[PDB]
Amino acid sequence: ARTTPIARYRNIGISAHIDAGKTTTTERILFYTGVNHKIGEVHDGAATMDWMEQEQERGITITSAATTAFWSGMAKQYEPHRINIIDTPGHVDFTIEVERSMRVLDGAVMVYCAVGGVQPQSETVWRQANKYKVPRIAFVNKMDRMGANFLKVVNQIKTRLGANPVPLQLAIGAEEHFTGVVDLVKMKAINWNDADQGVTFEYEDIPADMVELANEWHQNLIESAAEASEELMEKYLGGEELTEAEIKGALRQRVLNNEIILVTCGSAFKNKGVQAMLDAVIDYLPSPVDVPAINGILDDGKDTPAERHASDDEPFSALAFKIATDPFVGNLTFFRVYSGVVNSGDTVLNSVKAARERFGRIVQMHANKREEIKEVRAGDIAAAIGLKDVTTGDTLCDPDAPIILERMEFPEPVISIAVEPKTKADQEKMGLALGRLAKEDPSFRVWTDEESNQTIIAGMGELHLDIIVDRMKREFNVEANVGKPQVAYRETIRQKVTDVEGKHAKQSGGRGQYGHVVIDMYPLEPGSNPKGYEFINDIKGGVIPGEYIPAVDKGIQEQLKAGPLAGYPVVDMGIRLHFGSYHDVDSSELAFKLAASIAFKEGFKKAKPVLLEPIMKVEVETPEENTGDVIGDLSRRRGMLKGQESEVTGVKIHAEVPLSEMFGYATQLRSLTKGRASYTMEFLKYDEAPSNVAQAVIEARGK
Amino acid sequence: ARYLGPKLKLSRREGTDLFLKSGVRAIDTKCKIEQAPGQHGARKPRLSDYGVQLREKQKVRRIYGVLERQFRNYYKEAARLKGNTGENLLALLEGRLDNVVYRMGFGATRAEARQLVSHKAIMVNGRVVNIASYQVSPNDVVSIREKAKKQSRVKAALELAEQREKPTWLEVDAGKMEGTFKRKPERSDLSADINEHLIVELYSK
Amino acid sequence: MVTIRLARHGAKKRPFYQVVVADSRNARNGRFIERVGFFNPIASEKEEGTRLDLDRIAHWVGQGATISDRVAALIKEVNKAA
Amino acid sequence: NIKSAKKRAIQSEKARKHNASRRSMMRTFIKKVYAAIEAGDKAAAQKAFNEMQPIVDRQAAKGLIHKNKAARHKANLTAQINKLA
RNA sequence: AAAUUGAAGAGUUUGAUCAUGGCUCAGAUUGAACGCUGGCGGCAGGCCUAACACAUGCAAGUCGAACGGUAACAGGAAGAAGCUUGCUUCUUUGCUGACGAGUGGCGGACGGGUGAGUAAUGUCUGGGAAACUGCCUGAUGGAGGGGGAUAACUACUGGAAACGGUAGCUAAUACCGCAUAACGUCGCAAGACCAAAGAGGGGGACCUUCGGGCCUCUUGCCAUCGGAUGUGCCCAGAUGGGAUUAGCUAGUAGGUGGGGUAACGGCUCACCUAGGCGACGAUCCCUAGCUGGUCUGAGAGGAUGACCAGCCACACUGGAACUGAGACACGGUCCAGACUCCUACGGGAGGCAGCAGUGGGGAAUAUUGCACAAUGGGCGCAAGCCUGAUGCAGCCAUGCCGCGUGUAUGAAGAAGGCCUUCGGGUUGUAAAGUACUUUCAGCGGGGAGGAAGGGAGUAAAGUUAAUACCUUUGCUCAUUGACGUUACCCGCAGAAGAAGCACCGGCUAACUCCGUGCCAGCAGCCGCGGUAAUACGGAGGGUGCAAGCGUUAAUCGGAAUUACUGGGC
Ligand SMILES: Nc1nc2c(ncn2[C@@H]2O[C@H](COP(=O)(O)OP(=O)(O)O)[C@@H](O)[C@H]2O)c(=O)[nH]1
Ligand SMILES: [Mg+2]
Ligand SMILES: [Mg+2]
Ligand SMILES: [Mg+2]
Ligand SMILES: [Mg+2]
Ligand SMILES: [Mg+2]
Ligand SMILES: [Mg+2]
Ligand SMILES: [Mg+2]
Ligand SMILES: [Mg+2]
Ligand SMILES: [Mg+2]
Ligand SMILES: [Mg+2]
Ligand SMILES: [Mg+2]
Ligand SMILES: [Mg+2]
Ligand SMILES: [Mg+2]
Ligand SMILES: [Mg+2]
Ligand SMILES: [Mg+2]
Ligand SMILES: [Mg+2]
Ligand SMILES: [Mg+2]
Ligand SMILES: [Mg+2]
Ligand SMILES: [Mg+2]
Ligand SMILES: [Mg+2]
Ligand SMILES: [Mg+2]
Ligand SMILES: [Mg+2]
Ligand SMILES: [Mg+2]
Ligand SMILES: [Mg+2]
Ligand SMILES: [Mg+2]
Ligand SMILES: [Mg+2]
Ligand SMILES: [Mg+2]
Ligand SMILES: [Mg+2]
Repeated sequence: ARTTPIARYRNIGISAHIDAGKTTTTERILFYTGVNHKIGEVHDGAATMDWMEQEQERGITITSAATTAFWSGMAKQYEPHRINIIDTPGHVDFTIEVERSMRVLDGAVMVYCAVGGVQPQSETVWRQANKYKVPRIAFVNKMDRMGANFLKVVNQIKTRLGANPVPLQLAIGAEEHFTGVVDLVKMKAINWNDADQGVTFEYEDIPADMVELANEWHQNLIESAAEASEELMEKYLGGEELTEAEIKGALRQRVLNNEIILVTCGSAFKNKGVQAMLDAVIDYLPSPVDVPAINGILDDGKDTPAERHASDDEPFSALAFKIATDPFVGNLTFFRVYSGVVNSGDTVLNSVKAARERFGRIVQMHANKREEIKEVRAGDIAAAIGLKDVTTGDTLCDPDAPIILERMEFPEPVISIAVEPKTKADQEKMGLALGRLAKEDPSFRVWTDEESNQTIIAGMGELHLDIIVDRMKREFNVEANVGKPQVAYRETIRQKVTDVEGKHAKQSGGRGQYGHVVIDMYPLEPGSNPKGYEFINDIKGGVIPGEYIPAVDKGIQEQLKAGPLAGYPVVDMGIRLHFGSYHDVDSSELAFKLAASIAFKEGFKKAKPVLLEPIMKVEVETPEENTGDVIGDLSRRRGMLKGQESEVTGVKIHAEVPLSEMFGYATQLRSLTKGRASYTMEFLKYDEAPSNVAQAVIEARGK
Repeated sequence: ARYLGPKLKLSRREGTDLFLKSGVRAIDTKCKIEQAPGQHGARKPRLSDYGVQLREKQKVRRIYGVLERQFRNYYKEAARLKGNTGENLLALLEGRLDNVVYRMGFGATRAEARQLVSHKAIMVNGRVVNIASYQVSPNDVVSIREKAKKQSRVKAALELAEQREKPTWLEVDAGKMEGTFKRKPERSDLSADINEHLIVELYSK
Repeated sequence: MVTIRLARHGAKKRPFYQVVVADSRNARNGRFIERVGFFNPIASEKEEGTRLDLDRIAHWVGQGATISDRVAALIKEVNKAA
Repeated sequence: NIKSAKKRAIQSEKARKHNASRRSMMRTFIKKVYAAIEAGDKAAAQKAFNEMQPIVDRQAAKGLIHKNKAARHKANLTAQINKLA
């Protein structure tokens, strides 16, 4: 039945900052597990993981791809373990892709660069891992690049991210002279071989260029893994060194609780270091049953609604980490079975969506490539064609299984732009595409606000929104140019009041009736009422027919409803009919509303209203070094501010800025803050602004 | 598929009694049955040839509780059949199961007979039929099922089935809850006001 | 191999086969040389469930026509002993 | 291919090789008889006809050609050799 | 016996009339679409356009009772693993069940698809002669004897794969000669010539080289004449429009001889004649699969060829063939093209108009489903295996049919609406209220039939030489249904969960008010609206149909308006 025992299952992720070596290392992995014949390189576009056309050209990974391998060991020490690796993007534009993937993975290998180490996306992913609480190990790649420091990078992790790291392999030699690594357990040096692409290596004599720090850090290591129990410590404090095996099992334990992180160093591009990390993925990372069970909600919660022992015997339960788009079936849902067995054709129940789904073609994957499999065991990551309702993060399970899994949380789109097919009428074709791609990214949203006719596309980043646009030109092909969102202006009287009036000679003898009103304008104030359509009924001269005395404010609503000044609605405006004229035979309503319409028109000009644009309450966090520049930029924009507040890990800025303003604020923020800031817009009360555009957009139609 | 509305509206639109009500109270005392149901019913629309044909056809449809589809079928058959088209049509209309139920009691109205047929409260020769259009065959017995027998409504309908022209083709048993269909009604065994030839020309127009 | 097989006419969930002597190539419902009686599988009534045409079946099987499994079973049942 | 109709492809090729062998041999014997008949030696042509006859009849038996084709060869050749004198 | 019994008009030219004449409406029908609305069941239906391009998954295998054999599982055999001479399981042995790959046989030409091509090489009807036909069936026989290979395999080897090399082999129902065969072929005759294959089951012997030999039966093999079947061929009639297509044709028409075909044939070659077709429409051009039938019609006729069935044709485009009884071959070969995919860059793979499905095009057409339980089909001694045939299920009011959405009662003829001559009327027994029922939906429980068979045991005979072993025909036994939470039946609760669409000037059934004022708008036709609009919009009311309604599109009718029936100058 089960090809590989659950204990011989590793589900790992490669998350790190941009260009940290995450994709290259997976290529070295696909090479040193024999699954791929050529090592490859990203700049050449050769990398398999980047299958997407954009990813090949830009070298960027714009999606997470999952692949598996069998690393028996570096010495064929173990029977082949199936390492499920989910390589992830590190571009903050695509942040769902790391988190969508992160909940599913059991362990994380977080890459770092020896020149830089912790860089901004690196903290971002660290935070993501902490929320899904993945036990982590680390690979510090680029140790073949000047500025390379294993030691310094370790400190960087401790100083910045917050993690306390235990060295596993120190480094033999400098950046150009990176011969290989020194284990702090085997006490060996795996000097790799240049002629072969790292395929062969030699365990060596631990030379004196580096034989002394090794002792210090080996000693520092024992102490920390020995920091797992007094049974180790009583012997450790017995002055005796505990066995490496007790250290390695102790190591696996400390990683599970996240007490320590294990740091491995190598150079994927230099084809060195990669084979050992794949070995240490076996050594400390968690197997599906090497930690406690998935938990659940049952029937609005229970004592232990789900304590699903990940097993080939427990009832089927899963999570759809990702929905992806395939043009021929129309979807591909990536699922990890937390507990259970599912087979081709098996029905599943969408615990979250309360529905029935049939799994038509379960497949396994090598990035883009897919291999159909009849059944999926627990702890296996697979892609399911034939599933049409599962949202990213929605549990798919057998009936009577947990309703809710922990992955119900996702980021908020930060950039908004609008789009138009060249052909004005390809708008639905364009529209459907935006929708499909919106299913795949819970972070790409398409809402065509009905205030204006514009199609609005919201996304986590400027690249994302562009990577999300070339996909439309390429798949679901449409040609579309992006632009600016429209303007949601409004208006209100300032203070002026009169006894204005309107009148048509509806009689003429033959016509037979007429209507006329004397009105009285006032504003309330910008934001005193919930009911912007304020009013007072007074009339006691020319008292219009009674059966529609109260029915003569709602017909007037259709002026406050939209557009008196420049095609923009009114707020807080108060109308007051006091006099008028009529005759109670049949005072025609549809031709009496002309009196009301000219009453509004004349009333508006005399009252000198104003125009108030949309302005919101922005809230920003940023490092306490970029305050001057972020506030200077807010100042360049028409922004007021709110809070003289400084956080402890930064500074919380509060600012009132326009809504037509701040187009592309996020990218400007990242630019001037070193991609280390977030923000939000609260849609606060509208405020007036002197604008050359408010009248040029109605003088566009002139009179 | 059933006219759920004011039956007396229909009746006084026809002017005549469609018997869409039980005999508990007179027709005038329940509805002002001389004027059309409208606010302009007091007025008089001068008749047209189509007018009287449609009105007779609708009278028959409203009497028997049949809709225009399946009434066109009751004409298609009895046009295919042999004999007089209109007579065969009236026979095919009296053969309906709610019809024979009504004419044998068990329901004071065709709609009560429809509910009787539909609620599996009837048994054409033991076999529970619940198709209100079941064209009952001669030499056949329709029997009320037990638990439908002795319900309050069936008894009242058996009692009220008198004061009415006794059908020359039924042989009810009134409490034993049997009732036969000894032979199909011929022409003269019915109201004789229904001019079936009008309907025939309506449908052959 | 001219067969004598059932032809599966009727309706959904209510079959009614027709014993047809047809070349074994043509489709079940398709072309046939001659029909020799019918067979109603679902009949549970006074009306005859099956009826064959034995003199012509014998003519065919003397000309070498193969008899299907159910048509053999129906010749059995037509005979009193079976 | 797709199915195991590739096996039939191999078998058809092999049978074509063999049939071409035998059909070439048979047609060569008939070429001999025709060259004799256009040479005029009724007795040499007769020997050639009696040499081809068992070949062509054996081939017809094998199925490489038809009984009718073998008989047609023999009839044509008898007619020719008889008018050959 | 019955197999029919069937034919309707109206509006509109006019100040009015009668004719002529067109337009329009009333009907029936649809693979429909759109709008609004939508409860259920049954049976059907479902890419009409791009024969446009196709990812993926299935759509053709089977036989160990032809053979060499042993890759996988199992049974055993020898154990000096495991061990308490083992129940606590080590390897070798095809030995046996069995079986991957391989040789071989049969199938793969069926079934499934689409209608591009095809105006006649096709189809339909009716005849005909110059033919072949696997499997199926009948009749008579044979079924001696022998050889050389060859895959699989071993070796070495090459390749990324696909897929190979190069020697050594190893069988056969694979191949080949011989012997033998005549109511078989050729030949007027004489005469000459042609085939084969064996496998399985048990057994009284009795013989061995535990190979078996031998006796049987069960199948299989070769030949010939038959049948059935299927197929090929010929003929006549009929089968579209255009003459704003009148000449066309040179293998062309025929004759002779050779060749070819299963078969006749310019089918073909070489001569020879100069014919042949054509106003009964040749030739060309456009269009088109044809038929039973479908719609319509009183008919005659008109339109059509979705479903279903018969024939034809095509398989990405063009060509050729090979194997074979059958093909010039959907899921075979080769080549040329365009296209797509794989590649380690050296090469390689493919053809959804099979079933689902995607894109696209379009007003518009469904699931990447479940079983082979039925019936068929291939293989097989069977068991069985395979079947996107087929049976079922899903989606969609797409159609037809059936049912429900309550029934009886109920005059303060309520309130409210609307009209009003201000009295009232209408909504309206309508509601509410009262009584009763619970179809269907929803829960819960029972539960046919599609299931025949097949298999194991049994007995009887037939069987032989033998109560074995095979049949065949009964008896018993356990059983086989995807649909399926089946149909249907029973109980539970309560009128709860279930009504909309169009219309109301005349044609045409069904009217008032208000607001509007030749505006906005309506209109199938006539026409409506410029101050009292039943023609627009709303409201109240009414009429028709109803889980549909209306609109658009399409066919016939009405239209005697292409008049053959059945018209006119
Ligand atoms: N010098 C050096 N370059 C490296 C190393 N690993 C990866 N790279 C290069 O870094 C660039 C981006 O690496 P990649 O793995 O695509 O980045 P990611 O996909 O963002 O992790 C590529 O050019 C790699 O060649 C290394 O160890 N040393
Ligand atoms: Mg780059
Ligand atoms: Mg990358
Ligand atoms: Mg209906
Ligand atoms: Mg299958
Ligand atoms: Mg085998
Ligand atoms: Mg079709
Ligand atoms: Mg040999
Ligand atoms: Mg042989
Ligand atoms: Mg000749
Ligand atoms: Mg013509
Ligand atoms: Mg065509
Ligand atoms: Mg006519
Ligand atoms: Mg195509
Ligand atoms: Mg051939
Ligand atoms: Mg084929
Ligand atoms: Mg195909
Ligand atoms: Mg379209
Ligand atoms: Mg079968
Ligand atoms: Mg009133
Ligand atoms: Mg029910
Ligand atoms: Mg049984
Ligand atoms: Mg059964
Ligand atoms: Mg009228
Ligand atoms: Mg209208
Ligand atoms: Mg119309
Ligand atoms: Mg008016
Ligand atoms: Mg005519
Ligand atoms: Mg005339």
